[PDB]
Amino acid sequence: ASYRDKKVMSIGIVKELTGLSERQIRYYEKRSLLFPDRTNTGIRKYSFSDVERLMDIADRIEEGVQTSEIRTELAKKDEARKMKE
Amino acid sequence: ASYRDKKVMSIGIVKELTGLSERQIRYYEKRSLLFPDRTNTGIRKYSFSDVERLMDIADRIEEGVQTSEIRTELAKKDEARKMKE
DNA sequence: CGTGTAAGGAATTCTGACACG
DNA sequence: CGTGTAAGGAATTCTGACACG
Repeated sequence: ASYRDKKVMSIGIVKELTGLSERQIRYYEKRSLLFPDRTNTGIRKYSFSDVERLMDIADRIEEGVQTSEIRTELAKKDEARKMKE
Repeated sequence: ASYRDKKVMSIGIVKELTGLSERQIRYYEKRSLLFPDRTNTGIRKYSFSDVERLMDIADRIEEGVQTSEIRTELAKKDEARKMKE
């Protein structure tokens, strides 16, 4: 849970965990699909929940959904999550 | 659980999480107190369980226990863990 | 014993560009 | 649209040494 949301992995490990390239991972963030934190030196840090978020994103893109559509879906899920709490 | 044991953090994040220097973290490993994995390029990777292991180590060292004594205690705990499973 | 620092080398990540389309 | 690559710069980690004790 806390382990799941703590931003502690750099992009290289995420790449290995998701099978996504750095290009893809940074692009999804650029498309406001996820929000990694940044060390004070500019290095992006991801949590396990981010990794899972990235895999769901990749799956949707596989089924032919544009990032914009994915952003809408993600927004609903995020809102929904705030409800179950 | 799986999140807890997956080796995914590099030493910089561990330092920030434990408050230990790189010197201390690498030394404890050298004293066979923990076993981080290594990327194929030589970079040590730690899991959340490692981070907690490191904090317990630091606490024992605080109470004046030598690394050798800590290694014995850790060995028992590891053996005990294999029992509760 | 345990931990601090200086020192160069290797590896990682960063951004913006060029490319295809 | 989404993703690949080349390109230099900044930041990270690595090991072994010197230091105190």
